[PDB]
Amino acid sequence: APPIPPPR
Amino acid sequence: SHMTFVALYDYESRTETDLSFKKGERLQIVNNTEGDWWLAHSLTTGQTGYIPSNYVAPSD
Repeated sequence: APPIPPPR
Repeated sequence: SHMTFVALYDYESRTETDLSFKKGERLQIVNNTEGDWWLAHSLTTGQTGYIPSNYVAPSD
């Protein structure tokens, strides 16, 4: 599974 | 324009406003698909929260 996008 | 997606991978929430979901859940966009975090509603679990756009594909 990929890393998350830049967080909120 | 796509408003229904399917989870490709399990996602565990990382903050409380995230939506946790399992692979294979259908996820309905509540508002829009701008940016990387989408407010979505699981058609499987009924839960609502933000999902990471790279974890889902259009329900094809």
